[PDB]
Amino acid sequence: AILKCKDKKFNGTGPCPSVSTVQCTHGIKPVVSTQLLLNGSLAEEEVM
Amino acid sequence: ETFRPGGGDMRDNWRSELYKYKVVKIEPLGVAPTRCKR
Amino acid sequence: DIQLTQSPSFLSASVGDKVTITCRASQGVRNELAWYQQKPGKAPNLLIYYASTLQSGVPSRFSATGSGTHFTLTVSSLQPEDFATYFCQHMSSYPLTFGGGTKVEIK
Amino acid sequence: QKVLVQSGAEVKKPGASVKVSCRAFGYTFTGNPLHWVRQAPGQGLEWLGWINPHSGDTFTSQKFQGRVYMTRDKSINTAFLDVTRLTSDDTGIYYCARDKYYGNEAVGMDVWGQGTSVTVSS
Amino acid sequence: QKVLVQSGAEVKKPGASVKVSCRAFGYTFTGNPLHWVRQAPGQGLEWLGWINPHSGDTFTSQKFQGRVYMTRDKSINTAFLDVTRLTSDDTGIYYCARDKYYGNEAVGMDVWGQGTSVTVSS
Amino acid sequence: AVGIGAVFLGFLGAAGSTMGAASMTLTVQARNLLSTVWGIKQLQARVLAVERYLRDQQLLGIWGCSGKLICCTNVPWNSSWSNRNLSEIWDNMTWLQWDKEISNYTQIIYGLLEESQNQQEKNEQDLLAL
Amino acid sequence: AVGIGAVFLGFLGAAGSTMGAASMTLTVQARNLLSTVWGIKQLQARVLAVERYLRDQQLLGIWGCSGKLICCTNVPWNSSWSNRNLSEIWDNMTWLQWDKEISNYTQIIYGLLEESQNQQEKNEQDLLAL
Amino acid sequence: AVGIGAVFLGFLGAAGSTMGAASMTLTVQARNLLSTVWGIKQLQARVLAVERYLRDQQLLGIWGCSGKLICCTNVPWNSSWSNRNLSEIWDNMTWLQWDKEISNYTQIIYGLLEESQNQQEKNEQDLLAL
Ligand SMILES: *[C@@H]1O[C@H](CO)[C@@H](O[C@@H]2O[C@H](CO)[C@@H](O[C@@H]3O[C@H](CO)[C@@H](O)[C@H](O)[C@@H]3O)[C@H](O)[C@H]2NC(C)=O)[C@H](O)[C@H]1NC(C)=O
Ligand SMILES: *[C@@H]1O[C@H](CO)[C@@H](O[C@@H]2O[C@H](CO)[C@@H](O[C@@H]3O[C@H](CO)[C@@H](O)[C@H](O)[C@@H]3O)[C@H](O)[C@H]2NC(C)=O)[C@H](O)[C@H]1NC(C)=O
Ligand SMILES: *[C@@H]1O[C@H](CO)[C@@H](O[C@@H]2O[C@H](CO)[C@@H](O[C@@H]3O[C@H](CO)[C@@H](O)[C@H](O)[C@@H]3O)[C@H](O)[C@H]2NC(C)=O)[C@H](O)[C@H]1NC(C)=O
Ligand SMILES: *[C@@H]1O[C@H](CO)[C@@H](O[C@@H]2O[C@H](CO)[C@@H](O)[C@H](O)[C@H]2NC(C)=O)[C@H](O)[C@H]1NC(C)=O
Ligand SMILES: *[C@@H]1O[C@H](CO)[C@@H](O)[C@H](O)[C@H]1NC(C)=O
Repeated sequence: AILKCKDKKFNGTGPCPSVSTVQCTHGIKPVVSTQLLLNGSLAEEEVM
Repeated sequence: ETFRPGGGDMRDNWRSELYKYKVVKIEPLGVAPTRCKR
Repeated sequence: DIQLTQSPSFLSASVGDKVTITCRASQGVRNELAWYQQKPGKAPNLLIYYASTLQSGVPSRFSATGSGTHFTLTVSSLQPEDFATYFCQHMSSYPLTFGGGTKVEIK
Repeated sequence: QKVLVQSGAEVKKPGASVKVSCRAFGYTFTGNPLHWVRQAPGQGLEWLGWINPHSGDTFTSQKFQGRVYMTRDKSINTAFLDVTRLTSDDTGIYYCARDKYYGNEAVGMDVWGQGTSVTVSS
Repeated sequence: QKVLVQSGAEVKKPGASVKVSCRAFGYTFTGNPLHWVRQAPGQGLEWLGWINPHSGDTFTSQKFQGRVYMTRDKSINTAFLDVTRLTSDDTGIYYCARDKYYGNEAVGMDVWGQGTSVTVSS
Repeated sequence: AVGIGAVFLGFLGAAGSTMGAASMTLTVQARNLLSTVWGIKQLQARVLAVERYLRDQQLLGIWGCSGKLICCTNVPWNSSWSNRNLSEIWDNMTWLQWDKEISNYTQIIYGLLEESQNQQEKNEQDLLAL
Repeated sequence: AVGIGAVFLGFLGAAGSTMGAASMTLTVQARNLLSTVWGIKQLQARVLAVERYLRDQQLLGIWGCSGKLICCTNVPWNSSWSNRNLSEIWDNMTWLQWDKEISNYTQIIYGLLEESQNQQEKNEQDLLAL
Repeated sequence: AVGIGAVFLGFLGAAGSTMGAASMTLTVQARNLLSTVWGIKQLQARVLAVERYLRDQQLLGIWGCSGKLICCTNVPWNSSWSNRNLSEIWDNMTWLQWDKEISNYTQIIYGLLEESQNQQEKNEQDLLAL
C-alpha cells in the first residue's frame, strides 16, 4: 500500500497524523531542471 | 601402463568438485493403507 | 538411588580365553542397560545397548544377556587390545549410574 | 563423522565457577540429547544430568540440583555446563556424550567428547 | 463425424480364434459404451454383448460367457472382440455400434461400423 | 527408560526413519516447499516451485483432504496395489521404499479419490436439502 | 433399461449437458486449470494462470467453501436475481446459459457471501468462548 | 440511539479502530492481497506477491486454520508473552500496537501451533481407526 500524508504544513519528516491509503500518487511530471523546480506541485498553505 | 596429462574440457574440472553432490526433488504426497475410515 | 554392582572387580586371563563379567542391580530394569569399555586415560566407548545388541563396529566376539536384575557380558575370545576397564550402566529411572568397574588383565 | 569437542583443561580454586563447553560435529545438534558425566581420578563415572538441545529442557541428578546448570546455543551447536561452588571432590574428567535416544527414550551414549580435565585445589 | 472402422474380413478354420477390431472417430471414445452384435447370412441380429471403454467393465450374453472376450485400448481409441472356438454357426457380419447411452443406461445404437465378415469352414 | 521430549532432526532428517516416526515430522518437510545470469536463474525457478506446490494443494483439495496433513478417505485399499500387512509397513520400512513399491498405481488411486470426493459432495448437498 | 456405470466425456465434454449432469464432472474441469521468442511466451502465461487459479481459490476460501466443489451457504437466494424454478434449471438448461443470464448480480452475491462468512467466523468464535 | 446498519471504511480504514471493530473488516484486507522498463516491473513483483500470499496460506494451513479468518487453537496463551487483560486489549487498543508489542514471540508461537496441528492430526487418525 501507498500511504499519503495529507497533513498540510508537513515538512517531510516525523509523525503525520492525517494519513490516507492510495492506489497511487498524483500525476508526477519528470521535469529535469536545476536551481528552479518547474511545473511542480505548490504548497497549499504557505512557502515550505 | 602409460599415463599422460590431459584436459581441454573444463567440465572435468567442475566434476572434481561436484562429485559428492546431487540434486533431488521432494515428493511430499503419499498414499498408504490404514484402518481409519472417513 | 539404584545400586549397580559388578563382579569380579579384578580378573586375570590369557589371550584366547573366555571372560564373563556379572552386572547386578538392586532394582529391576527390564532391558535398560548398557555396557561400555574405557581404556586408561581415554574416553569410554559403548559396547552393548539393550543388554543384548552390539554397537555398530563392535567385534562380534562380544555378547551380553540378561533381564531384570542379573546381567552378564561375555568376551568369547579374548584379544590383546581387549584389556581395559568395563562398565555396566542403567537408565530405567533417574539417576543414571555406572558400575563400580571391572578391569581385565593379561596372564 | 559424529564427534564432540570440548574446551581446554581448567584449574580453579574452591568456591569458584567453571564452564565446560561441548560442540558437536557430524550430526544434527538438536536431534539428540546430551549427557554430562564425570570420572574422578581412579574412580567410576558419575552422572550429573542430561539436556535436550531442541526444547532446552534439562534434568539434573537429585544430588546436584541447585548447583550445576546446563544450557545450549543452537546457532553454534554448543552445550555449556556451569558448575558452581567447586570443591576438591569435584576433580576429574568431565565428558559430554550423545545419547542414541531411539524411540524418544534413553538407550545409550555412543559418541563421547575428548574429556575436559577440571582440577580444584588451594 | 461419428464413425466406426473395423479390420478386414477374416476366414478361419473351426476351433481357431478371431480378433475383430473397432476404432472410433468423431467422438470421445471413453464417453459411450460399445455394443458387439452379429448377423448371420440371411438371419437376424444376435446381441453378443457390450463393453464400457472408460472403466473397462464388460457384459457378455449368458449364451456366450466363457467363449467371447472384450477389451479396449484408449491410447489408440480401439475396442477388440476375441471370439474363440469358432464353428460353422459363427459365420456372418460382426458389428460394433456406439450406444446413445443417455442417462447412464442403454438407449439405442446410432453409429455402426462397416461390419467385419468372418467365415468358418473346413 | 527416561526421556525429556521430542527432538528435531531437520528438514529431511526423518527420511531414514520408519513410517510411524517419519509421520511425526510431516510439517517439517511441508513448510520448506515454498521457500543478469544469476538473476534470471531465480524468477523462472520460483514460478516452477509455486506451480508444483499449487498442483499438490489442488490435488489434495479435490479429495476433501484440504488443510490436512493426515487424511482418511472412503476409498477401500485394493489389495492388488500392495499385499504387505501393516505390522511390516509402519514399523519396519521407510517412505522411500514405499514410494519405490507403489509407483505404478498412483494415478488410478488419485482418480478414485477424486470421484469419491465428488460423490461425497453430491451426497452432502442432497442430505442438507432435507 | 440396463447400465454398466458412468463414462468419461473429456475436459469440457459436459458443457452441452444439463446442470445436474454437468455437476457430476466438476473435478474434470477443476484439475485442468493449473496445467527465446517462444520461451518467454510461457513464463508470463504460466504466471497469469497461477494468479487466476489463486484468485478463484481465495474467493472460494473467504466464503467458507474452501476445499469444496459443491458448497451450501447461508445467503438466501434473492428472487430478483432469477425467477426460474428449479425444475426448469437443473434438468432443462446448461451452465453456459446460466452464466449468460446471471452475469449482472455476480459481485453483489460474492460480497454477500464474504460478509456472511465473516459473520459465521465471529459467531463460531463467540460460541467456542462459552 | 438509532442505527441503519454497517458501513464500509475501505481497504485499511479500520487500521485506527479497535481490535473488536477491526476484526469485522478482515475480509476487506484479505481480498486485496493478490490484486519494456515498466513491463518487467510487473512480472517479478507479481511473483513476490503470490509467494507472500502462499506463505501466509501455508502457515495458516499447517495450523489447522485453513480457509478461516478467525480460528481457535489448542495452544494455551503463555502469559509471559503478554500480561494485559482482555478488557484493555480488544476495546482500548488497535492491531498495530499489538504487532509492535508481540513482535518477539511470533516464531515460537507459530512452531507451537504447527506441532499442535500435527498432534491433532495424529489424534484424529487414531480416533477414526477405532
Ligand atoms: C536406524 O535404524 C536402526 C535399526 O534399523 C534403528 O534402531 C532401531 O530402533 C528401534 C526403535 O527405534 C528399536 O526397537 C526397539 O527394540 C527394543 C528391543 O527389542 C525394544 O525394547 C523397544 O521397545 C524397541 O521396539 C530397534 O531395536 C533398533 N535397532 C537397532 C539395531 O538398534 C534406528 O532407530 C534408526 N534410526 C533412525 C534415525 O531412523
Ligand atoms: C443433448 O441434448 C439432448 C436433448 O436436446 C439430450 O437428450 C435428452 O436426454 C434426456 C436425459 O438424458 C432425455 O430425457 C429422458 O426422457 C425419457 C423419455 O421421456 C425418460 O424416460 C428419461 O427418464 C429421461 O428423462 C431426453 O429424452 C433426451 N432428448 C432427446 C431428444 O433424445 C442429450 O442427452 C444431450 N447430450 C448430452 C451429452 O448432454
Ligand atoms: C478513533 O478513536 C476514537 C477515540 O480514541 C473513537 O471514538 C470512541 O468510540 C468509542 C466507541 O466507538 C466511544 O465509546 C463510548 O464511550 C462512552 C463512555 O461514556 C459510552 O457512553 C458510549 O456508549 C461509547 O461506548 C468513545 O467515547 C469514543 N471516543 C471519543 C473521544 O468520543 C473512534 O471511534 C475511533 N475511530 C475509528 C474509525 O475507529
Ligand atoms: C501554473 O500555475 C497556475 C496556477 O496554479 C496553473 O493554473 C491552474 O491550472 C489548474 C489545472 O490543473 C486549474 O485547475 C487551476 O484552476 C488553475 N489556476 C489558476 C489560478 O489559473 C497552471 O496550470 C500552471 N501551469 C503549469 C504549466 O504548471
Ligand atoms: C520539522 O522537521 C523537524 C526535523 O526534526 C521535526 O522535528 C519537526 O517535527 C517537523 N515539523 C513538524 C510540524 O512536525
